Amino acid sequence: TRAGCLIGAEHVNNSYECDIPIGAGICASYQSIIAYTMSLGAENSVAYSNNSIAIPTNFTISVTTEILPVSMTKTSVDCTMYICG
Amino acid sequence: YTMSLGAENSVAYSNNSIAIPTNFTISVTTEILPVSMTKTSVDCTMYICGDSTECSNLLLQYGSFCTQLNRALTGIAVEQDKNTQEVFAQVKQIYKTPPIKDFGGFNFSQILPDPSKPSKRSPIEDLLFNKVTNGLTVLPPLLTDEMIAQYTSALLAGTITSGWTFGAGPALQIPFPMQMAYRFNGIGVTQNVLYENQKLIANQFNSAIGKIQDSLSSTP
Amino acid sequence: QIDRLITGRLQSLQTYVTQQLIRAAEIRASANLAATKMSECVLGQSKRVDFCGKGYHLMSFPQSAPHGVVFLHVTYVPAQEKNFTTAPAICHDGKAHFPREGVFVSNGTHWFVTQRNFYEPQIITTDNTFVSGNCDVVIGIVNNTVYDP
Amino acid sequence: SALGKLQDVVNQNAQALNTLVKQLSSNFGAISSVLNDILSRLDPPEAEVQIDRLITGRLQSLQTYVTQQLIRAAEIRASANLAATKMSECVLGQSKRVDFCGKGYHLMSFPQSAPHGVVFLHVTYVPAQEKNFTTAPAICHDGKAHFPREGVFVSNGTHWFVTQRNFYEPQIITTDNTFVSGNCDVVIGIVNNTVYDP
Amino acid sequence: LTGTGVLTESNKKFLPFQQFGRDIADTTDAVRDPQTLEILDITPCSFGGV
Ligand SMILES: *[C@@H]1O[C@H](CO)[C@@H](O[C@@H]2O[C@H](CO)[C@@H](O)[C@H](O)[C@H]2NC(C)=O)[C@H](O)[C@H]1NC(C)=O
Ligand SMILES: *[C@@H]1O[C@H](CO)[C@@H](O[C@@H]2O[C@H](CO)[C@@H](O)[C@H](O)[C@H]2NC(C)=O)[C@H](O)[C@H]1NC(C)=O
Ligand SMILES: *[C@@H]1O[C@H](CO)[C@@H](O[C@@H]2O[C@H](CO)[C@@H](O)[C@H](O)[C@H]2NC(C)=O)[C@H](O)[C@H]1NC(C)=O
Ligand SMILES: *[C@@H]1O[C@H](CO)[C@@H](O[C@@H]2O[C@H](CO)[C@@H](O)[C@H](O)[C@H]2NC(C)=O)[C@H](O)[C@H]1NC(C)=O
Ligand SMILES: *[C@@H]1O[C@H](CO)[C@@H](O[C@@H]2O[C@H](CO)[C@@H](O)[C@H](O)[C@H]2NC(C)=O)[C@H](O)[C@H]1NC(C)=O
Ligand SMILES: *[C@@H]1O[C@H](CO)[C@@H](O[C@@H]2O[C@H](CO)[C@@H](O)[C@H](O)[C@H]2NC(C)=O)[C@H](O)[C@H]1NC(C)=O
Ligand SMILES: *[C@@H]1O[C@H](CO)[C@@H](O[C@@H]2O[C@H](CO)[C@@H](O)[C@H](O)[C@H]2NC(C)=O)[C@H](O)[C@H]1NC(C)=O
Ligand SMILES: *[C@@H]1O[C@H](CO)[C@@H](O[C@@H]2O[C@H](CO)[C@@H](O)[C@H](O)[C@H]2NC(C)=O)[C@H](O)[C@H]1NC(C)=O
Ligand SMILES: *[C@@H]1O[C@H](CO)[C@@H](O[C@@H]2O[C@H](CO)[C@@H](O)[C@H](O)[C@H]2NC(C)=O)[C@H](O)[C@H]1NC(C)=O
Ligand SMILES: *[C@@H]1O[C@H](CO)[C@@H](O)[C@H](O)[C@H]1NC(C)=O
Ligand SMILES: *[C@@H]1O[C@H](CO)[C@@H](O)[C@H](O)[C@H]1NC(C)=O
Ligand SMILES: *[C@@H]1O[C@H](CO)[C@@H](O)[C@H](O)[C@H]1NC(C)=O
Repeated sequence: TRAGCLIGAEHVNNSYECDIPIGAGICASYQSIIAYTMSLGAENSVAYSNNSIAIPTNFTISVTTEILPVSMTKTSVDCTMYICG
Repeated sequence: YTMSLGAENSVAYSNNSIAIPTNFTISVTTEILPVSMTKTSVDCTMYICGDSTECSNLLLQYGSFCTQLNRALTGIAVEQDKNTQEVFAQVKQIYKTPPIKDFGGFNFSQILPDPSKPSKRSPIEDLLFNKVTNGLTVLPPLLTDEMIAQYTSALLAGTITSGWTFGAGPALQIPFPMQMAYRFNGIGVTQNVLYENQKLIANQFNSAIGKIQDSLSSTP
Repeated sequence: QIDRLITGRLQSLQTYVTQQLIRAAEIRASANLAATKMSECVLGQSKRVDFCGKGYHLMSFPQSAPHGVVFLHVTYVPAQEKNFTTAPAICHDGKAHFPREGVFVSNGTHWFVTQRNFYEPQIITTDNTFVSGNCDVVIGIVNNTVYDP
Repeated sequence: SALGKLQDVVNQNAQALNTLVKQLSSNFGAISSVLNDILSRLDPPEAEVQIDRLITGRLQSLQTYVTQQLIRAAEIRASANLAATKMSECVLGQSKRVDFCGKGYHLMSFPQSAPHGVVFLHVTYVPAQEKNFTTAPAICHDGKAHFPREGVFVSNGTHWFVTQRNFYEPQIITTDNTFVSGNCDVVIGIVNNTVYDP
Repeated sequence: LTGTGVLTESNKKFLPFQQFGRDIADTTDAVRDPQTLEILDITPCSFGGV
């Protein structure tokens, strides 16, 4: 690889999502350990033309989670007691 | 000298007069934002001591300082890849433009990828890449420049062929002079103004894109 | 002597790692800003002033850069403005008429209604105006006819 | 691994505390890492030197710990300012900002308390089951160009309708949902269709 | 001048008064052999992270 030499992983020609990052587009996964070039996303060719539009006929009410940290543990260290007791 | 903030512009205010625009300029501006740094890793033991075993034996008296430095650098290195992942990988569908570039007079050749170049970059992106010039290791970024260019190509194809619909769900195709009219209505200007003056807006947009390329090529 | 060299090099390495952490925090803040601009200027049209360029934001285009991103903000800038005489409301038949979406303008002799960001004069009708109250309340109301289709 | 962001902060703080406790076991070049052993073994002229080595090692460790604690405090403060912005704009209102309050067109949001954190349940509207239609920018009728007030002209193959943009609801093209601007000679791609007048 | 490295042939033509060679980072990367006046590049011994 461009990151270096990888020993113990079988290089495959298929592209999957990145499980364990190696670097320079190389990722590793377990299925034995395989190494591959990652696949960014599913290909999708938009049917563009100058007089056609796509209009939705239905909808999905989708609820998603977003986790955000707010605070940490309030830690205090007695400097004199830590250094000297 | 004493500097001057700006030129004086006394606005002609009165209680019954208004100023209404009769024309418009399609203006394209550049904004450059850094995303990641060079991922550097330092072998602390080799940096302090090299191959001297007595130095490492004396360095073991100081404890796990080297482990903390390596872990902090590892956290920075994975934070750069997380930053690139959050910036560029906002779509899971790789969109392509149609082979026929009939967008109602709008030209995107300076921002779409060039098929003649092996790096698959746009001319603007190629100019941007041309304008940027002991225990130490440099880890390569997880996303290569080809895949970052592929992500930007997918984003450009989505925003050209599908509007803002691909960012909120499935990519719904729409003609570009209609997409533009929708954007005009988003800023409070009627669709008719866009439709009647579509040739002038396309010419202004192409001229502004060319001025962007000229200004990037002419400013160090 | 090796202990002196060790503590000097360790102090140098701690200084380097500390300033690298500070620069990493700054770059993370800049990258969060860049991801926000990617979401709000490229994947949609933003109403936020000067967030996606100078002027009324139309669209934006992303471009890759070495360790960075370049946003081409395509915006709408008004130009060639013209003076007009304006009024808050039109008094007609003892009723006050207010524009539904535009603004009342006058070129000197005749009164029209136009959209706010572009001069497009139209005849003041009952389709683009609405009625609220009489003419005795609004300060600066003027007398003009309101054509009924 | 759903709650990995809070657990990462908890693990980093616990690991920093464990490293700070572990640094007391190092002698930093002195004869011992225990202060009582030095004070019971040596005269004060050389115990001063040994205690000085222990003091400078432990002080360097404590200053390092306080340095990454301040850096992590800045990061957590930035995350908390972001969380307060999401609480103000997604929960207390409806946000027009794309992907700020979930994927899709944001409808509303719910806050949930979490150990040292917040979880936003973003309820969003996703379009689905899209269908092709043949579209035109304007309708030519009686020598006049008609444009939709809020919707879009669509055609299923034989008949022309106007619909709202985010949901298929075809309606008859009338004068009540269209407005007239100019003739048919200027707009590129204008098509001929009748406009019903109520 | 002592060290550890791989000593390869060098294309750097020294002036006759010069003995060692340094890069930007003040590391000895070129040297002259004292027995036979020839120039040798000193590549550092291969190392990397595991
Ligand atoms: C709208 O019409 C276009 C073209 O008629 C459809 O696009 C084709 O879809 C099929 C089905 O997957 C593909 O095999 C073709 O390659 C597509 N053509 C192009 C040019 O992209 C599209 O699927 C239609 N939309 C809907 C919702 O049915
Ligand atoms: C829009 O999508 C919904 C799914 O969310 C459809 O509702 C389903 O309809 C089928 C058949 O009518 C039922 O068997 C399912 O039980 C329904 N699901 C739910 C959750 O109620 C709905 O029919 C779709 N409408 C259109 C016009 O396509
Ligand atoms: C609208 O009218 C005002 C007032 O007549 C104009 O303001 C004057 O502009 C000239 C030319 O720059 C100045 O010399 C005067 O000092 C201005 N007067 C005031 C009171 O500001 C204004 O230029 C007109 N706008 C347009 C677009 O014609
Ligand atoms: C609005 O401004 C544009 C310029 O942005 C004007 O277009 C110019 O018109 C003149 C004469 O009609 C031509 O000589 C130029 O070549 C045009 N420029 C471009 C870029 O096309 C336009 O005429 C203005 N419209 C109004 C009503 O003032
Ligand atoms: C879109 O823009 C490109 C670039 O401005 C145009 O390509 C130019 O075409 C002319 C004549 O065809 C050549 O003399 C130039 O050398 C071309 N420039 C480049 C950079 O290739 C292109 O014609 C425009 N229109 C379309 C439909 O692509
Ligand atoms: C204000 O605008 C109106 C409408 O454009 C002008 O009225 C027209 O003026 C022309 C020129 O004399 C006449 O040929 C038309 O018959 C008028 N139309 C109507 C309906 O009366 C008016 O002259 C403008 N006023 C100023 C001061 O510019
Ligand atoms: C606008 O119209 C109103 C109503 O016709 C005018 O109000 C009248 O003004 C005259 C003269 O001052 C009075 O004698 C009437 O009693 C008023 N009638 C009412 C109902 O108030 C008003 O003067 C007009 N304004 C302008 C500027 O023409
Ligand atoms: C497009 O939609 C219109 C409206 O539903 C269709 O017109 C109706 O079609 C049905 C089916 O035969 C007839 O029974 C109705 O009488 C029609 N209504 C009118 C007002 O003519 C039309 O058939 C659809 N076209 C296509 C190609 O699907
Ligand atoms: C839409 O209707 C207009 C108006 O009838 C058509 O324009 C006419 O076209 C014929 C032949 O092309 C000419 O002889 C007339 O002089 C035109 N009249 C006008 C006012 O322009 C137009 O062709 C129609 N378009 C379609 C697609 O049916
Ligand atoms: C506007 O100002 C003029 C004097 O400058 C005054 O006569 C007129 O009544 C004012 N109109 C309003 C609505 O304040
Ligand atoms: C759309 O493209 C076709 C050719 O593919 C052309 O005949 C037609 O005029 C175009 N319509 C518009 C509105 O550009
Ligand atoms: C050392 O001896 C070798 C062979 O005897 C000779 O080639 C070389 O030039 C000598 N070096 C000097 C500095 O005399």
